[PDB]
Amino acid sequence: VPRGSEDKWRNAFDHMLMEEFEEKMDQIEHGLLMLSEQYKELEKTKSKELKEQILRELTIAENYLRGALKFMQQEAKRTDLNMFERYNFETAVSTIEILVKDLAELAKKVKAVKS
Amino acid sequence: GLVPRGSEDKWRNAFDHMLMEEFEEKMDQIEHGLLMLSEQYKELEKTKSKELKEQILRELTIAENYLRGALKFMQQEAKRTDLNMFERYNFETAVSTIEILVKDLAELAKKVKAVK
Repeated sequence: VPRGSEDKWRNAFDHMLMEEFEEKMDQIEHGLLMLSEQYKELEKTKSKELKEQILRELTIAENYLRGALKFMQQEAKRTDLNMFERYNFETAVSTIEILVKDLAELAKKVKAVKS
Repeated sequence: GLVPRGSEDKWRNAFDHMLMEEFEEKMDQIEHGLLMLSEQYKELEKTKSKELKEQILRELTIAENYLRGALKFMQQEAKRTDLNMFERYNFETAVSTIEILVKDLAELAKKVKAVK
């Protein structure tokens, strides 16, 4: 890929990694949606085990997302990015930030269940 | 909430399971990419193309950054206080696998930089 293109991934690892990130992102979103459903069950049952297990899964997703965030922020700062690339890294950052926010919202709710 | 906290033979957490499968796939991909870059290093040896050299370095640098991140992450998971045997085995193996890949990357980088 010429260094001069502005409309594509110029590096093969960049493309491969975005692609790994996006799949991971949709999976996490889906897991969060499943945990929301489980929070609704928790609301009714008050099961200490469900509560604990939801908290554990939220903590692992959070850790992973904090890791991806750090990685993507750094990539966004690169000095050699074309517009396409910088856009993509910046959008990944925002997407992670929203997911982290949603996790933390759900965590608050779960902790608040009186089991 | 399903898997009992006393299982020793399986992932007890859904996100652990999900991310680890996703990690193994990625490792194989990175391995294949390193293999492709080695091939390209051989071409570089003959042609001495500055652009090929620069591009291989760039890709190596991106793969290294990603692998050092994954290494930090996996080391940390391996230090969890609540792991069963199956989980610890998996995290610890992931850590070793990442280390080997990082070493291979760095070896390839040395060779590339040495192309005049």
